[PDB]
This record gives sequence, C-alpha cells and structure tokens, in this order.
Amino acid sequence: MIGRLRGTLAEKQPPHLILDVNGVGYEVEVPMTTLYRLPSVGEPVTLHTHLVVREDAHLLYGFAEKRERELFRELIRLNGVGPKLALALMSGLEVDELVRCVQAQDTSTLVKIPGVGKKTAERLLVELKDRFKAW
Amino acid sequence: MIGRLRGTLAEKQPPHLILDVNGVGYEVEVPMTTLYRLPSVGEPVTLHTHLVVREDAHLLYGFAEKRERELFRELIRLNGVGPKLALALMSGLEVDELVRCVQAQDTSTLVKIPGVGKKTAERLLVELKDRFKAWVSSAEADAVSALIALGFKPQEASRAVAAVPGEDLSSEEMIRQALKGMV
Amino acid sequence: MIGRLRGTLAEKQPPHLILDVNGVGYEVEVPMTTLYRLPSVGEPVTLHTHLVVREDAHLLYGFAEKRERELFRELIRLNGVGPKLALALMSGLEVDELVRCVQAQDTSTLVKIPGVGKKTAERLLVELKDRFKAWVSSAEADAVSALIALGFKPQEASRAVAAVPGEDLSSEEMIRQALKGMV
Amino acid sequence: MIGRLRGTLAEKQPPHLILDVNGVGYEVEVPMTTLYRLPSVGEPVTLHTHLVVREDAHLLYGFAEKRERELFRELIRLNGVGPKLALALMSGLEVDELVRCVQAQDTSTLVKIPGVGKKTAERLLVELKDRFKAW
Amino acid sequence: MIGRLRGTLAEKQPPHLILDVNGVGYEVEVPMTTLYRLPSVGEPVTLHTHLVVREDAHLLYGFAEKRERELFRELIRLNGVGPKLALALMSGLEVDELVRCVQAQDTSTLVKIPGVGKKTAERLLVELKDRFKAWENVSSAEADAVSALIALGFKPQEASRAVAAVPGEDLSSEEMIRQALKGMV
Amino acid sequence: MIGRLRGTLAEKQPPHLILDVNGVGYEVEVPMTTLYRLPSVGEPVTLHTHLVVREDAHLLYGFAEKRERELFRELIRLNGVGPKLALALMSGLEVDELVRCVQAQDTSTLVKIPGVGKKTAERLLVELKDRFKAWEVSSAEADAVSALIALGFKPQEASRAVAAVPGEDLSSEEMIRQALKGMV
Amino acid sequence: MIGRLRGTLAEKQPPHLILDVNGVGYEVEVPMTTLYRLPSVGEPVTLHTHLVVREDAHLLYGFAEKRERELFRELIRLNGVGPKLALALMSGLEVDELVRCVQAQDTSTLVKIPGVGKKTAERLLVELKDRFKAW
Amino acid sequence: MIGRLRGTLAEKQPPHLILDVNGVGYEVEVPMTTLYRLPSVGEPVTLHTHLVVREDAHLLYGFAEKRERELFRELIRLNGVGPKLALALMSGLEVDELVRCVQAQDTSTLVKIPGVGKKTAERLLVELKDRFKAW
DNA sequence: ATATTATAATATATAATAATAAATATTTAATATTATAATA
DNA sequence: TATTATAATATTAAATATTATATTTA
DNA sequence: TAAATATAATATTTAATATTAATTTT
Repeated sequence: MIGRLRGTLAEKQPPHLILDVNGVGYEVEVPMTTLYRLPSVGEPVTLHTHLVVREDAHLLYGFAEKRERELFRELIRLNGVGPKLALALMSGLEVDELVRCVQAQDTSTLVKIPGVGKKTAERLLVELKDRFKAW
Repeated sequence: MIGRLRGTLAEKQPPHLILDVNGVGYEVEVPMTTLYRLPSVGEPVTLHTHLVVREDAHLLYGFAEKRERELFRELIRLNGVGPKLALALMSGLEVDELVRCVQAQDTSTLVKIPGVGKKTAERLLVELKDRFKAWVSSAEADAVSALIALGFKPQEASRAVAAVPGEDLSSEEMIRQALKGMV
Repeated sequence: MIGRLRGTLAEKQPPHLILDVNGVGYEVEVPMTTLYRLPSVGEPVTLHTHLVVREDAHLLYGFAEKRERELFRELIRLNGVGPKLALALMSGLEVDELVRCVQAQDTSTLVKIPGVGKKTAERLLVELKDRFKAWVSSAEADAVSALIALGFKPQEASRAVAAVPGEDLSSEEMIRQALKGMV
Repeated sequence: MIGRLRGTLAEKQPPHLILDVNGVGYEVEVPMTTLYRLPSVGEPVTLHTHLVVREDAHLLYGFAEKRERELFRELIRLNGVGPKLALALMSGLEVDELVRCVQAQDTSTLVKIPGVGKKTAERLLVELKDRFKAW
Repeated sequence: MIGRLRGTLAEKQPPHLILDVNGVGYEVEVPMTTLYRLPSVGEPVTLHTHLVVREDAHLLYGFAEKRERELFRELIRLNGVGPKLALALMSGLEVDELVRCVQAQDTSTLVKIPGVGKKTAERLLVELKDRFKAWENVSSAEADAVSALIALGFKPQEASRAVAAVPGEDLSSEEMIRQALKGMV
Repeated sequence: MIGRLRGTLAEKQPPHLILDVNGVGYEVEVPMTTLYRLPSVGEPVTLHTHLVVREDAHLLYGFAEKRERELFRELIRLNGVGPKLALALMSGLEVDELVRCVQAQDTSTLVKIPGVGKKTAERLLVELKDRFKAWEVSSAEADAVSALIALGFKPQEASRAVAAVPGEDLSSEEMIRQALKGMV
Repeated sequence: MIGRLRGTLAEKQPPHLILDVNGVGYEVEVPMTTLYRLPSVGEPVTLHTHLVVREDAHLLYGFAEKRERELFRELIRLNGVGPKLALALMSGLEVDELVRCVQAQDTSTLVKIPGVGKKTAERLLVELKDRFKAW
Repeated sequence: MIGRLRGTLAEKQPPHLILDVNGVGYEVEVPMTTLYRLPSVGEPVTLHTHLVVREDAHLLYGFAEKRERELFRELIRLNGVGPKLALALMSGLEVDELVRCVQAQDTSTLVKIPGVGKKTAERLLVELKDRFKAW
C-alpha cells in the first residue's frame, strides 16, 4: 500500500531498520545490498517500499529502486516462493546478473546463492525465462 | 478509513501512482480518464479516495471526484463486479454518460469497452437501474413557505428559489424569479 | 491501534465526515448529536475515534467525548449488537438518560429509537445491568384528544399542541394559542 | 509495521495511552514499569512499540526500550504465551531480572506473579532457556 | 457426496424427512412438490438427495428425478440463489412451468410464489437466459424520439432497440419515428 | 444431515456411546437422563441424533425422542449457549420441567444444575420466553357487540365503544352500561 | 478417510458416476479411460476412491486401480495444478506412456492432450522429474 | 465420527489399510504395533478408530485397543503434537512403557525414537507430568 | 293508508402506496487454454 | 500457409516456522 | 566425530468471560 517512503534512519539493526517519518518510525526490512547503499543513522533517505499482508502480521520491505520492488512483487507472486527466499535471492547477487542468468538458464550461479537448492533454482529459471519477456 | 487525500505527486507510472503525503508515498491507481487530469511530477493534488480490503491485500483507489468514489463503491457492492471491471468501465466512458446509459439500459455503448462481455453488461444494467437519485435566509424561508402553500414541494421549491436570484434580495422579485421556471 | 485524530474538517456529509488530519482525510461516521456539536467545515477539532476492523473492511466511529467511545466499545463487545444499532441508539438520544434507564430498567424509552425492537432493548437491559458496576402533562394529551375528537388531523393537531405547550398555563389557553398556527 | 513512535502524550489512563503524533493519536498499551518510566502529559516521548495484527482488531504495545519489545515479540511467538500474560510478566519483573530467573531456574518469582500458574512458569523456563543463549 | 439412497421413509415431518437406509436415518429436506408424490412412512422411496457443505452445518436435499436435481444444482450455482429460494421455487411450480415461463419472459408467474419478489424474478430470467435453457430439462432527433416515447407510455427498452434496429440518418425526425412505430408492430 | 440411527450398542461409557451400525460404531455422546433409560451393551437402542459441525471436530449427540433433539437444536442456536451446557441442562431437568420453568420464569429450580449462574438463568429465560410460546375479542365483548347492534349501533361503532374503556371483572349487562356511561 | 468402494452400478451419466453401495449412492468423477473399463449398469464393481476436500464441497474420484490413484494424489499435491487438469491428463493417456514421457522429458505429447498448453507440460516434467519410481 | 470400526481387511499396504465394511473400504492408517496384531487380508478385524477432521482432509486412525486411542487423543491434544508425532510415539513404544517412563521422567527412551529430538521429548514429559493421577 | 318506486344521496370492496421485521447468503483475482476474427 | 490481439471459459487458489536428521566434508 | 545445508516432514489458533472451589474475615 506504500510504494515509497522518504524518511530518516532512526535505528540500524540489520537486516531491519526504523525510518522515523514525522515521529512515526516503522520497521523497515532491507537486503544487505541496500544496506551497502544505506547511509548512516539519522540520514534522511527515500526507500521504495512494498507491503506483504497475511492474517497475523504485516511487514515493510523497502528498496532503493522501483525495479527492485517490482521484481520482488513478481517473485512473491509465484506459488512456491516466500519472502525470505527472494530476500536471499537479491542478497546473494545483483539484479541484472539474475536477469542474465535466467536468460542464459544458469542454474549453477543461482545455486551458489545461500539457501537455494538446485530444485528451487531451476524452478526460478523456468518460471522467469518468459516472464521478463525482454521487458 | 480513507476518504480523501490532499498530497503531492511523486512519480507517474500509469496506471499506478505514488502520492507522497508528508514523507510517505501512497500506492494508488487512477483511471486513464484521470490520467487526462493528473498534474506533473512534484505538483500537489487533491484526490477523493476509498480503500478496498481483501483477504491478503489492501488496495487504494483515488478519484478526482467524490461522486466518482461513490459510484465506484456501489459498483463494488455488486456481486459480480470487481475493481478491474469498474476501472475498465470508467476508462471506457465517463460518469454521467454512464448514468444516462444506465437509465437507457443499453448494451451497445458498453460492449465496446474492451474485455467486457454482453452478459456482464445486461446483468450490471439490470442490477444498477435507477433506484438512487438522479444526478436559510428570511427571503429563502419565506419563498419556501409560500411555494409550500402554493403546492410546490419544499425540495422542489428550494432548488428553484436558491438558484437564479442572489443573496438577500427582495422577497417579491426573488419569488417571481423562482416561479419563472417551467417544465 | 487508533484512538484520537486532530485535523481539519475537510468535508462533512451526514452521517459521515472528512477530517483532513495532516494531509490525509478520513471518512468517519459520527452520530446525529455529534454532528450537531461539530463545528463548520474547515474548523479544526479533536475526535475520540474508535478502531473498527472487519476481515474485508475497516471503519472509524469518532466522538467528542471519551466515555461515548468506551460505551460504544462495550456495546460492540456484545455479540448481538452491530455498529448500526449502537450508532442509531446514540444518535437518537443522549448517554446520561441511557445509563439512568439502565439503572431504572426502562424499555419504552429505548424502543422509540428507530430500528429498536422490544427484544433488542430488553436484551440491552439484560446485559447492561451486569455490565455497569460503578460508572408534557395530562392536559398535553387532553388537548390532543379534544382536537382529535373535534375533527383535527391527529399529527398536525399534536404539532400545534407541542409547538406552544401549556406547561405553565391552562389547557384551554394553550389550545387557544395552538390554533394560532394553522389560523 | 511500527517499531518506534515519537509523539506527545495526550492522556494517561492505565493501561491505555494515546500519543498525538502530528494530530494522530494512537491508542497503545504499555507495562506499569513503562508507566512509571513515563514523563508527564503533553511532552513528546519516544517509544519502541509493536503492532499485533489479526482479523478483528489491531493493538499497539509500547516499550521505553527496544529490548523490551524484542523480548515481547519472542514471547508472543510462543504458542502458550499471550500479550496479556506477557505484559503481566514484564509488569511484575524486570527484563534482566527475568533473564536471571530463567538462567537460575527461579520458578517461584514467576509463580508469585498474579494469574500465573506454576505450569506456565516452568514452560517459560524451558522454552526461554534454549530460546536465548544469554543474549 | 450423496446422490441416491435406496432406503425407506423412516419419518415424514414437513418439510423435513428421515430416510432409513440399513438403519441409518438422515435429516433430508425436500420441496412440497416432492411431498405430494412421497409414499407412506417406512416405504422404500426414490429420492435423489443433495449435500451442501458449510463450515457450520450440512443438510440433505432430495429430488424425485434427475431433471430437478440438475435444475437445483445449477440454480444454487448462481451467485444470488440460496437453498430455500430454489426449494420454494420447486414447491410452487414444476420444472416445465418455469422453463416455459422463462422462455416466455413473464415475471408474473414467478412472483406469486411466496418469498419471490420482482428482483429475484428478473435475476432468474436474465441469469437463466444467459445460456442455460435452450434444451428442455444518440443524436438530438433520436433523443427527442426516445423522450417522446417515454412520455407516451414506452418503457425505455422498447424505445431503445427500436431506435437501434432502424436508426435515422441526416433526415428529419417525423419519418423515422413513423417507420419505427411501424417497425415495432 | 442425520436424524436417527438403528444400530447396536457396542459399548457404553460415561458420557458417550458406541453404536455399531453394520460394523461401524459411532462416537455418540448422550446426557445422563438418556443414559439411565438405555439398555445393556449389545441392545438395539432408539437414538434420534444431531451432528454438531465445527471446522476441527464434529459432535454426534443423540436422543431417545425427536423433541429432545429439536429443543437441543433450539438451545444451540442461542447466542452464548454451547452444546454441553445444554447437555447439563437436560441432564438436570426434563422437557416439561424446563418448559414450565421458562413459562413461570423460574430460576431457583435450574440454578442447582452445575455451570448455571444468575446470568445463565437470565440468558436462558430471555431467549426461551419468546422463542417458543405454546409447547406440545371476548365472549362478553361479543355479546355486548351483538346487543349494541340490536340496539341500533353499527358494528364498527359498537366495537369502538366497547374498546373505548377496558371493562374488567364485570358482567355483560353492566359493562355495556359503564361503557355507554363512559364517554358521555 | 476413504480408500476403496465396492457396490453396484446405479446409473451411467458421464463424466459423473453414481455407485449404489448398501443402497447408498456416491457421486464420483471418473476418467474416460476408466469409462471404457466400466461394466453395465447394475453390475457390482469395485472402485478405488479418493476424496478431495474444499471449504464448500467435496468430490470423490472412483478409480479402477491403485497406481493411477497414487499418481493422482502426487499430481494434485502440486499447488500449480488442480484435479481437473489431472482429469484431462488421465483421460489423455494411461500410466506407462506418461511415465516414459516424463522420463523422456517431452512437452509435445502433453500438448495434444486437451486443456493443456506447453508451460504446464514442463510444469509436469519439472515437478515429476524426481518423485516416483519406474514401477 | 466413528468410535469403533469392524470390517474385513480389503488390502494391506504400509502404513495404511483398507477395511471393506460391507462394501465401503476406508483409508485407515494404524501404527506398526497394531500391524503386528493385524491379521491377513480378508479377515473381520475390529478397530477403535477416531477421525481427525481438517479444513482440507479427514484422516482415520484405527486402534485395536480403546486405551491406545485415548492416549492418541491425549497426545494430539498437546499444542505442538499432531497425528504423525503421536503415530511415531505409538509405533516406537508401548503405552505402559510410556506411562512408566513418564512416572520415571525418562528422556533417553523417548529421544531414541526416530524423528524425535530432545525438544519433543522434554515437551511430552513435562506437559504430560500433570496428568495420569487417575489411571 | 300502503306500498312503491323514480329519482336524490351514500360507505366501502377493491385498486393503490409505505414502513418493517423475520429470514437469509454470505469470493472473486489471476491465469492458462482455446477459439476466433483479422491479418503478411 | 502461419501469426497475433481479443474474448469467453474454466480452473485454481493461499500458507510458512521449526526441528530431525540424511550425506558430506572436513 | 561435529556440524552445514538443504530436504523433507510436520506442524500450526486466540481473547475473553462465566463458574466454581478453596481461602479469608466477622
């Protein structure tokens, strides 16, 4: 429901964050890559966020780009993909490397991402070969 | 919950819009008709809004007009209408023209909307037929009472009374101007 | 989650309102008495809002006083009470006579509120007597009966009687001044 | 959702609280220890709070320190622990006192907490002992 | 789960039933039209029951023959139709009556059944004519014309498809409205 | 969905039953009053049953009569009443006793049943007072109406005159006189 | 809850089917290949039945044999496909040619089976690569 | 709700069974200890079964004895134990052995069951300590 | 001197409209798949 | 002779956290 | 032998309140 959050970094406990937006500081979960692009505590910064809603909890997943949010949306739109799974996916390696791997059907490089088996990697390959459709 | 937003536009990726209201952006979509009324990037805009709560998602819908929100809400209250259908309908045609076509109950002007079946058209027209309504000063109250005594309904009298003459006019001339109308 | 809002009244259509609280407007449904004590559109006000959540919808119901909000809370806490019933009963009447009639075990006072059956009010008595631990004249009806038997229509005769009642004067004189109205 | 909240105190009716953050007053519950750690009414105060999400309601649980909220979340993650029970626990006892009671197998200190059976106390013992390895 | 029960009518209490099969009785509710042909208590009957699964209860809905069984399941398949609605429809009148009325499109036969109002009647008409019942089981002149027809007793649909069938193009109102009046005959 | 079983009592134990129907024995719980009326293990018994359908677990609850099962369905349709609460209820009191206590608005007879407090009595009375009324405009006024019709009054005017005043505990001849003296 | 059924054929109304067992008839869904294997109406025939349960109704599936029933169970255990695409698949082909086809990893033979395109064909291939034995 | 089941064994397939009770053969799974007491195929065998009702499934678990079914009910009543953990407990060891070791507060005899760790053993013993004062 | 009946009012059975309360029914969103009309 | 946007239909649906414990690789 | 890592298996409600038994004081 929130696609962008221009706030100030209140707390830094990776991989979670607090963005105190006008006194309101939400829990903000970011990947380790965004943690490298993250500035220090107290620095105002805009994160491009996504919502996950289930029956017992809501979480915020803020990103440095639109395309990161959209790709995370389409991976969680898959049936057998959880949030932490895709979190490990973009934490392991970069987005365009993932696009090149799935366009080249590189299951091996996706296997070296931690938490990912061969089966899950080839699932990702086959369900993402045509979904990108070269943009 | 959400009834209206008065915030600043952040980015435009149609149909998905982001509205940064005091530091936080709001995921809202607008119809392509409303795309013909959006301001530029960075300009403030006031959008009449209403949320939709799903089992696994919350969806925010914001329009330029409150009446558009009400018609959207009544479309959603229908048993066979989803948000995608209502957005397709209003992206095809505007609000009061659709209202008059509902008065017409004609399927030809609504079939042309892409992705819409004829069966959907007649069921929505039949279950949307007109059950809704069609879309004081001393002189004002004196005119209202005078036309009540003359037989005119108070709501019927008031709209003829308050429309044409100005504020705090002479009672005789403003009653004259109120009764100037004919049907 | 939410208890209070302090914004500006952007729009007020009954029985709801739009309170633009820091750029964000909320559709909040408030009772008739609250609407009577609300200020005009555009005046800031602080409201005792109660969080309402359904699996597929969410609402707010705000109040000018907190005790209204907690009493609404224990009314909704009953399984047999929906939000519309509570809103109707508090819109129709004030809360002090409500708690006194709970202490007095009065039903017909509650029944005259629209949408209230005898069983509904009598149940409200049944659970409220355990929920709460600490926390016109004869001549008025005689004039109405005399006018009805004389030939006057029953509701306009009562309108004339109640327009200027004989609270401090005799029945014949209040009939005399009640016949002033229709001339 | 919410991890931190910085706003002004409008009313203090225990255990309920409202915090007017830029006109928005959020109803929130804190333990009595936090209540005595509260300043007066009308001052801006920052809390480390948490939302509980479920099908019928949403309630906030504020804490003056983040570790209290973290231990709250860890307790509520258990099946037999509820928010009312947990808030009673941290109202009765200090967080570090609770940690030492867990490490020392001090059952009676949880027993003397009202509404707490000895069974539930030894549950708290046995799951917390292997849940946290002394921070 | 249940389609048929080669068993005996253990009890007969309207509108419910108990149908004993090998000592096992079932709470079965059938329409009154079925109740006319149902034999005595204890007699082995022919009745095609239907199960409806809820999170809170289950009930069995018997039918004499396949045609009203299929009719019932398809009616319940509608978004607005509940069980007691179709039960009242079958109690009031028969399958042939309702299909021959729907293909005739008269709401008057539908609405005399208790619990059946107008809106339910056009729902049945429209959502059955929506492909189930083939088998047995503008310009200023045209707007002026439509307004004149509304003022002269015409309901808007017959004023609409008459305009649609014979539209008028770049000529005066009086003649295409005249041939439309000949057209609707 | 199920109304009655003809089976064989494969095993009895408080407070459930096993009814071996064609080799299939169902877990059926019954109240103690029914349990007293049951014959020994292996005897065919007449139980009119109702299934409680919940998402995680069902409950088969049978009764020796249709009336007991019907009243249990009425009690379970109530707002705050669960099944085993009502099972304790008809374990304590019978159908005639409960019906008469409701019609007499009795509480003391039924509070001896365990689990029943004052609010239990309140809710049961408030529901059962109007859910059922009969459990398995006057002759003097009509005579007055006929007499006034014979006297020349219209039937509508005679009805209005006899309904104008609420004559009570008075004979037919004198009630006409007091009604006729009433308005005048 | 139910594994097999043994009763007399009440009627034949494909693709539905009613088996009158102890006077009690069950609605079952049957493959076309099994429709070629059914005897006349009124013949006592054994059907190995499996039940699917959803929130508002249920469907049985009377089968003439085991290994078809367990392959039905293994297929419907997949989240991407439901029972009725399985019905189309089993009406298309029997067990052994499907086993060799998935072992040969061919989508083309699955394409000709009605109601099936290409992507779901490699869904079947990928998911059933390493589930079962050759029998 | 079948409290006792008495039919003829239609077929045997571990760990399940099919008991053709006058034409209907239920999918019933019983522990291995009962399988030692199970006669051959076609014999009238009496089981004290209990149905487990789920939102998407129903499972029958037969028992040659009433008390083992009662212990199964006690085990599944525990907050973390479902049908299959109790199945492992019933298959691994005998009921009187369980009650003696619970009176002995043993753990090693529980952990040695496959699929059982220290956590589940200490759980079952400590949430089962309170019971069995009646016998 | 009794009726009678040729003109004069009359009162309500039968059309209609307006709350109202018991009784229900309670899911669409996304996506393959297959026709299908139109097309280099 | 393929080829592609559009539409009607017909399915399918939505879990994920936590342990127990295989090979495996030191 | 000690974990690592998938891998698979297995499992998955809550508040909220009304009754009742033991205790406590008078």
